[PDB]
Amino acid sequence: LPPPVAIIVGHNIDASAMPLTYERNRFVIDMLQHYACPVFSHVSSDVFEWVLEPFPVVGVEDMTAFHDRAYLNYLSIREALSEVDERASTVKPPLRVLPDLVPIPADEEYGLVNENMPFVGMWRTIQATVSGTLLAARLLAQPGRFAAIHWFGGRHHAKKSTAGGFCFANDVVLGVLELKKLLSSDKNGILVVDVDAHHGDGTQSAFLHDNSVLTLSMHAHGVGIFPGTGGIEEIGAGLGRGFTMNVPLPEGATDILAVTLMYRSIHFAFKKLGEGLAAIVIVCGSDALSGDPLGALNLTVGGMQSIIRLLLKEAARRSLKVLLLGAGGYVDTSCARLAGVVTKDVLSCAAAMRLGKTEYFGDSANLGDNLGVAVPEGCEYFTRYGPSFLMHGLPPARVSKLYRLPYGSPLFMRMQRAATKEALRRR
Ligand SMILES: O=C(/C=C/c1cccc2c1oc1ccccc12)NO
Ligand SMILES: [K+]
Ligand SMILES: [K+]
Ligand SMILES: [Zn+2]
Repeated sequence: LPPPVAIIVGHNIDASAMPLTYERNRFVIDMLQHYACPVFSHVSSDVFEWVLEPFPVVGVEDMTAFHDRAYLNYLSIREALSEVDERASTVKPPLRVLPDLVPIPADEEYGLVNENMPFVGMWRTIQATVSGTLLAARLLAQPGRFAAIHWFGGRHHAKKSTAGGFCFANDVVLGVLELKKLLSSDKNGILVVDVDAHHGDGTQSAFLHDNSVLTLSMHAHGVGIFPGTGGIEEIGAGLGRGFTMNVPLPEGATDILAVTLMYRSIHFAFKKLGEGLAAIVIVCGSDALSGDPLGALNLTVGGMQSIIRLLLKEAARRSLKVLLLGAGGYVDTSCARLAGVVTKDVLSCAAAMRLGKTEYFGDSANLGDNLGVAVPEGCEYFTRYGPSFLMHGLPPARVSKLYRLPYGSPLFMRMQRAATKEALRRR
C-alpha cells in the first residue's frame, strides 16, 4: 500500500502560477516543507508521498468532460490570435512574464475579458492546473489512499463555455468527474465544500441537476461582491433539488458566524448524502481570511482550520477519500499559513488512521486556541511573516468585523423557521 497522502507538486511549481499571484505557489510549498512535512519525515515518509512526476500531458480532450469543445479549442490557440499588448507593458523582455495579449472581439463570447484577459502562457498554466488535479484524483482513487493535496488547483468559477474570476478550465469539476468514474459504483456520492470567499458558481452550475454531487459553498454575499450569485434560495433543480447548499455571509463576517453556520450546514450535507458518500473535495481558498484585499470576510486561520477539521474527522471515521484543492487568496503569507496548518492536519489525521487511533489531530497545533505557534525559522520566506512571525498572524482587517447577522438577514430567517421547529418538537 502507498503512503496515505499524496502531495501533488510537480517539477516546476511556477507552471500553474497566475500573473496576479505569481509568487504564491512558492510561499505555499516553502511552508509545507518547513512547517507541515518534517514531523512526518525521516525526503522520505510513510505518511505522505511528495509527487513530482509523472504529470500527464493534457489537452482539449481531457477537459471536454465538462467544457464545451469550441471554448476549449479557442483557449488552446488564443495566444496565436493577437499580439502582446505593448502599451500595457512598461517592463519589456527579458524582465517580464505572462504579459497581457491585445483583445479580439471573439473574447467576449467566452468571457475572456477584464480579469480573464488572455495572456502569453495562459494555455500552459491551464494545462498545469488541470493536469495536477487529474493526477491527484487518480492517485486518490488508489486503495490505501486517504487524501490527495493540490494547492495549485481549484479554479471553481469557470463554466461550461465561459471563463470567470481568473478561472478558464474548472479543475474542481473535472476532478470530481475523474474521481466519479474511478470510484466504486456502489459508493460514489461526492460532497464538495467550497470555503473560498467567493461563490463556487462554476462548480454549482456543473451539478445543479445532479443528486450524487452535493456542492456546499460558504461565501461573502452582498451588493458589489463577486460574482453576485449564491443566495440562500439557490437550492438546486430537478433531481438536484436539495443538493445545492449556499451559506452567503455578510461582508466582514468573523468565525463566530461563518464557523457556526458551516458546522450546521456540513452536518445537513452529511445527512442528505447518507451512506452513499465516498469522497469529499475541499476547495480551500485563503481569501476568506481577514486582511484579504479581495475576499470581504474576516475569518481567522483557526476558524478555517476548524471547518476543515470537521470534514477530515468525518472522512477518517467513515474511511472516505479527501481531495484538497486551493483557490483564491491574495496575501501570500496568509495563503501559506493556512496551507501549512491544513496540510499538517491532513498528515496528522492520516498518520493517526494507520496506527488505529481515534484522536486525529494530536500532531498538529489547533490555531484556534494555540496563539503561540511560530513560523519555522528555516522557511526561505521567513522574513516575510512579520510582525508576529506566528502561524496565525494576519494583516489588519480590510472590512469591519461583523459578529452578528444584519437586521433582516434571510440567513437568520431561514434559521428562524427551522430553529423554532426544533424547540417545539422537543416539548
Ligand atoms: O478569487 C477569486 C476572484 C476574485 C475576483 C476576480 C475578478 C474581479 C473581482 C474579484 O473579486 C472582486 C471583488 C470586488 C470587485 C471585483 C472583484 N475567486 O475565487
Ligand atoms: K465558496
Ligand atoms: K448538486
Ligand atoms: Zn475567491
